[PDB]
Amino acid sequence: SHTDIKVPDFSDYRRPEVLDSTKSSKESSEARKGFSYLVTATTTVGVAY
Amino acid sequence: RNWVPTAQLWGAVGAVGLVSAT
Amino acid sequence: TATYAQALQSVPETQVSQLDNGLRVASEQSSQPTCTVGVWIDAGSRYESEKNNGAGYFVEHLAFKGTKNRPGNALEKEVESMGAHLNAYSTREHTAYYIKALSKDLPKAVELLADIVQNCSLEDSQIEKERDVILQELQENDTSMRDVVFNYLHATAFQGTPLAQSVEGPSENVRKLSRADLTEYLSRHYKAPRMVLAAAGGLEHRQLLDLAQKHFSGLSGTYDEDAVPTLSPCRFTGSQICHREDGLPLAHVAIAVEGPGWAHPDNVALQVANAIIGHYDCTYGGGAHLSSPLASIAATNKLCQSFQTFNICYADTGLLGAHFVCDHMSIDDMMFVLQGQWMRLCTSATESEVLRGKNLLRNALVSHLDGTTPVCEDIGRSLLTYGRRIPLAEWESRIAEVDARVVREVCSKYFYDQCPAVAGFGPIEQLPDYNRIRSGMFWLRF
Amino acid sequence: AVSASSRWLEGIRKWYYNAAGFNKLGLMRDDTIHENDDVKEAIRRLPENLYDDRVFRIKRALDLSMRQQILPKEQWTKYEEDKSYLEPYLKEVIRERKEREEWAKK
Amino acid sequence: PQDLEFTRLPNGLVIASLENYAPASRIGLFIKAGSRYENSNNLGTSHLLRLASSLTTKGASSFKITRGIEAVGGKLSVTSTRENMAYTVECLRDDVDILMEFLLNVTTAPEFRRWEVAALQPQLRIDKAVALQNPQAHVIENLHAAAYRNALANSLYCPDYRIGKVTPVELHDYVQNHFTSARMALIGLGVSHPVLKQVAEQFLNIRGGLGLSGAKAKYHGGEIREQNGDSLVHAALVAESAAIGSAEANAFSVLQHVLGAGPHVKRGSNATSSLYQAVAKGVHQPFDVSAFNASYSDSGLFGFYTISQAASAGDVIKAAYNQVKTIAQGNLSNPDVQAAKNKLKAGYLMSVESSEGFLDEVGSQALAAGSYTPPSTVLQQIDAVADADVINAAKKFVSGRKSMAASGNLGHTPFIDEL
Amino acid sequence: WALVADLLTLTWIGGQPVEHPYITIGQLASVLYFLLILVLMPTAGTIENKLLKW
Amino acid sequence: KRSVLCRESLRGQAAGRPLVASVSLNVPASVRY
Amino acid sequence: MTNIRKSHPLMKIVNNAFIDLPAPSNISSWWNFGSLLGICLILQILTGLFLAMHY
Amino acid sequence: FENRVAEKQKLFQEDNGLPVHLKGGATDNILYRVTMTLCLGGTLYSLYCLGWASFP
Ligand code: HEM
Repeated sequence: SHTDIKVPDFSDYRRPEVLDSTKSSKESSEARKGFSYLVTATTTVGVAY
Repeated sequence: RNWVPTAQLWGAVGAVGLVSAT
Repeated sequence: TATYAQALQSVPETQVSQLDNGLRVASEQSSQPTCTVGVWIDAGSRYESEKNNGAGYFVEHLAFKGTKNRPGNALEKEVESMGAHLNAYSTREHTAYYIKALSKDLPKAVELLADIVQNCSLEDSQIEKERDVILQELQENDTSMRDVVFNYLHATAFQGTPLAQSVEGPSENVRKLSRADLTEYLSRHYKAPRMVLAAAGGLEHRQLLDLAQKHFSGLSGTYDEDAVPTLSPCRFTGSQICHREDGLPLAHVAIAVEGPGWAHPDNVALQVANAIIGHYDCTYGGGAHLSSPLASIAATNKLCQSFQTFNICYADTGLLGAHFVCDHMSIDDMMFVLQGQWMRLCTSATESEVLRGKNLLRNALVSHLDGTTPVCEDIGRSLLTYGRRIPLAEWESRIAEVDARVVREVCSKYFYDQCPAVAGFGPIEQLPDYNRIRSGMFWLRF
Repeated sequence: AVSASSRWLEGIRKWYYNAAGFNKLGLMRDDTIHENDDVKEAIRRLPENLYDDRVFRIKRALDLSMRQQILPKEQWTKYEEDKSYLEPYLKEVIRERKEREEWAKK
Repeated sequence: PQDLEFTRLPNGLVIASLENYAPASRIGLFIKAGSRYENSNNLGTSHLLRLASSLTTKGASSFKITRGIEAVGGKLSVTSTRENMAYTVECLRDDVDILMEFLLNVTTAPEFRRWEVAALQPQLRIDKAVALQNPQAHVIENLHAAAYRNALANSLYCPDYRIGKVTPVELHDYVQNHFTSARMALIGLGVSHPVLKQVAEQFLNIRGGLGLSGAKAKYHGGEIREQNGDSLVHAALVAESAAIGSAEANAFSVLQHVLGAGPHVKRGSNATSSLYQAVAKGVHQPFDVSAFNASYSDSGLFGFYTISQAASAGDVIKAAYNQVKTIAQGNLSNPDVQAAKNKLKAGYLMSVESSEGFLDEVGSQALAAGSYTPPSTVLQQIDAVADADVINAAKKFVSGRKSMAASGNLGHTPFIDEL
Repeated sequence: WALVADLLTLTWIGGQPVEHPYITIGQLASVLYFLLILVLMPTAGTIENKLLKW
Repeated sequence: KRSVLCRESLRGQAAGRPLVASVSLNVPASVRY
Repeated sequence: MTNIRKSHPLMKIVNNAFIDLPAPSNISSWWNFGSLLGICLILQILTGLFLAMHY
Repeated sequence: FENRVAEKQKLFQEDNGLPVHLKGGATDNILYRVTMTLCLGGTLYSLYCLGWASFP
């Protein structure tokens, strides 16, 4: 009964790098964290000014 | 352990902070 | 006198052998009374399409209820009167049927097994009788939080993949499932090379090999055209699935970070890591003095009921984490300690701590192998998993290379800055917000 | 080699014991202890008799302190009666913890 | 390579050893204290004793004990039954010595401290609660207290009213009287006998006769019925089996198996099980049933166990009886006894096909007999059972004082006069 | 008590011409204060503990 | 609590030497037959 | 509770550190300096604000 | 402290057909090229200076 569960289509909300139903996210997502953390480091660097 | 290398980059940050900021 | 190492090297090596079709033969000898012969087929749940999602699992209910040679209850009667036991287990990657039996019973043992795999007399009556049963099993599996939650984990860390489906399969695929469909399933996936015929105990390899009824083979390609991976990677997704039911007395939480395939140097070092965190229950006799913090804290502060760390190992995917059951009001505190134990591990492991876990590993990995059934499953599964090696004596070596810095660097790949897979079956009202569990995997403070 | 010296400390000891006023309050040495984490656990380890005793003693004592009254000369704690009843309990608690600490070196 | 090696000392404690090939060694001191050794005033004491294995003792503090075994990855199991109390101890070849010294403190040097024993107390409830989750345990327990009067009628779990009342002199006394030399049997699965003995000799020499608890046996038919709200109902019907390691007993065992329904096939139904067939035919779709067989030193219990739904309780219960009456009327063909036998034989061998199994089997034998009977011999004995013999035994259940225990909605559960 | 009275002594110096008489006094009071706080008391503590057999 | 609705029930007690043997171990814990 | 002024307002509960609090029996006169300490802080302030009303 | 010479022994004994001065990774390679570059350039620069100083 708890097997007819499906997680909903996230394809609209995810992104290029990790949209590949059949391939690895490990060798994709290395950067994806960089780019988000990049944004942080910049803000915190301008604000510092 | 990892504390030296982490204490050494925390070291550096303070230093560069002061130096610059001050 | 004799010393651990020594013993290790002295252990009966496993003989891997092949039939013409790819039937794999393995066996570990001891010249002992009882024997556990088994056929470890490796076409699981992950090959199923949305419809036949529960196909395989359905076959398993029919495996033991008739062969064209051995009709209605001819299989059981046969096994029974021998005193042999017959078990069928199915995984998301591996189906397996085995027999436990007096060593002198190989003759009619191996015949039976073989028979079972190939000929399965399946009438409309048996199909409609199994349906009802399955539908009733499903209902009963909804009665198990731990099973409900671990499925969820998979579905959410595998959202959008074949691998995320229940091995039990979809409710209504059981209803719908065409009788023709079990055939194609079997026919397409039971063809060795997939299969392995393994066994342990008092038998002579020589005779196993020979005994193998060479009746049907792998009807597949001789070239790369086959090489299109049926084992295609399954996209890794860090999401959570939160199913809150305040009606329930406790809370189950399974939190995971994706991991290595079956074979990898990092994959033993992980284990040594979880040796450290450990596993804990209301009834552990050590409680407050147990050497793993989550346990001690738990034991001490009545933090949780039971908690276990796991390493789920698939060819292209892996689920890593722990799982804790805890009152409605303690979900966050146990989350905190756990994640806390992870981070501490990839930055502050101490040689002492990693050396204790190390040794735990050895034991866990020797003691499992006690008994005939055990050995057989290691040999069978070991062959589709890790290929045709039996890393048993190597282990101690590999386990030996373990260093506090090795453990630290390997743990940091997988846990640190990585995005969790969390699912719970509430009282999850107090379950940490996904971003909170996220920031739990890096160290600013806490 | 302590025969004269260490058989005379008892003389300063004795002096000192009655010097510190707690003698007069009806209290004993063990009840004057700084209640810290080890004492605490020892404390908890006390039998009903020992332990309820330490509660009345301190009750009677803080009562006196509140009223600035000393107990009668006849009812005072005599040095010769040094119930070091916490000592036994208190030692172990420490003993346990020293071990624990030590086991945690490496 | 080398077979076991028993040795009774002047004290009367047995000791065995098998230097095996493989990496894992396991000692296990089996002391002869079961639940049957407590009185009205001492009930629940073994239970607590069982749970208090990691407390401080004379040479090792609760902390060292636990942290120590952890250090090396060892396990310390403390298993008990109505008759015995196996204190198991697993670990790596190299670490037996560190481990053994642990087993010895735990067992010969326990120091039950008012404060430590006291914090345990609450554990008893937690343990009782988790084992009372399987109907089997409360029924099976209810059975033993109905069927006995005095000794084996004592249950393995502490009685609700006793829990916090378990006092430290109780624990100390129980150890002192029962955890003694004459009642002990060392057993090693990967240790040197020569070195084992030495140790045994140095640490296991304590005096204490039997029955300072109040030893003795007695059977009394009786019924314990526990009403519930659960759909399903479990009940046990059992008559004085034959005693332990005797022919009659053995016969029972074989008979047991002719009806005995412990599935040998996953998702599979028994064709062999008479009880199941007979029950089945007169019974509904969903139900399950099996032959129960218990054997102790001075008494046994044989009969069956049923799991039916509310309205079906009787039908199944009688059905099962009627069928076992059949065998007692004489109706039992040779072909089925031999199957049975082979079933049994196969089981006993698989029972001992594991270290843990073997170790239990061996110690077990050392407390009963005084030596190790090899498998083969074992196998011979079971074979000697006559096809008649079985019938005859069976004749005894039907014509032996009844004693039943059930749980659930008991509208439809036969009483003694009902069957 | 002495520290307190040393503290009083110091307060006195405060309103004193900074000349020999007061200098020499203050200097020994400033050492007394830090001794009382840093070294004397701490030792006294120990002693008392040892006389009580603690 | 695990639902016991179907044919699956297969619990009844009876072993060779051990009968109703309750384990309490420093790490694991259980109830067998 | 109902109409227990003190814990009704949450604010007024916070003031029950004065009224309901566990205070040792025995207690030299010395401890009154805490309270007086506050007294002085409040007096300086009222005083200050008036002086700084004409300074 | 650590003691992981065992990891490095393995890393350096690995039969990757690499010369010891490169057997250790990517940094070995950048270090190599930097060194080689500075040397050659320097050598070129020195020849220029000599040609320059040869003249009055
Ligand atoms: C405990 C805290 C304070 C202390 C120790 C303190 C102390 C002093 C002292 C010693 C003087 C010098 C008066 C003289 O000798 O002529 C002074 C002056 C003054 N203070 Fe305060 N004061 C405090 C708080 C305040 C506050 C809160 C205010 C304003 C709200 C304030 C406003 C003034 C003003 C305006 C003067 C100047 C006029 C005068 O000499 O009276 N002070 N204060």
